[PDB]
Amino acid sequence: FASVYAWNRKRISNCVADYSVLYNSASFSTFKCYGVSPTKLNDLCFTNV
Amino acid sequence: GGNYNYLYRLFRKSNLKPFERDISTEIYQAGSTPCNGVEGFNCYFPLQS
Repeated sequence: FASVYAWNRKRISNCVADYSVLYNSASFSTFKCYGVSPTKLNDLCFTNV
Repeated sequence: GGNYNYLYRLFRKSNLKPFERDISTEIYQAGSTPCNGVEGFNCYFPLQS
């Protein structure tokens, strides 16, 4: 990964990815989101990410 | 008045019937797969002052 002052950005679109396959993974220190439901993300469509 | 004597009960997924009494002051935990993939985690105190 890049540095904190020069982080990289990429464009992602027209994808079909499941958020449940990563929520259940225990390799993350913590998974807390502001106003975004981890469970219902599987039934959400977004313009871009 | 009391600095931390007023609290609200943070909760979800169990929409309640209007005009009913809740006295079950229990810390929210699941002990199954939908809580950090293990038992005993995601045990956050629902009441926020």
